[PDB]
Amino acid sequence: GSSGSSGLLRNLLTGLVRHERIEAPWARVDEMRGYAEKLIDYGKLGDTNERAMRMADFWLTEKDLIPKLFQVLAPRYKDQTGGYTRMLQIPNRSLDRAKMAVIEYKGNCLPPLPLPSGPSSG
Repeated sequence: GSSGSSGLLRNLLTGLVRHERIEAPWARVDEMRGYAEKLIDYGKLGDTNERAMRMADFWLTEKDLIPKLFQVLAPRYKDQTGGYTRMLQIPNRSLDRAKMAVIEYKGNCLPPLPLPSGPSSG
């Protein structure tokens, strides 16, 4: 279907790390997930590789988020053995049916939420 974009994806990565959690559709989650995931992998290497630095600076503008990500998630995952981010499914609160999802980094300090009991949401 739809694939390819600019500017928007960059804002998603910056916002996701800032609040270590953001709300976006499947198309955005999958597309952003691939870019965000790769970014984390490079960060684990440290602020020594030009590729990782350029990627963080190119993808993330926040001059503070660039260094923090390498001194926050980079080290946090450095040990981890995979699975950095997590995708969650959520209902749509719009007139017309829509596909929304919630993404969060495996390592946040946010409160949980009550899962839907009914086998059908919409």
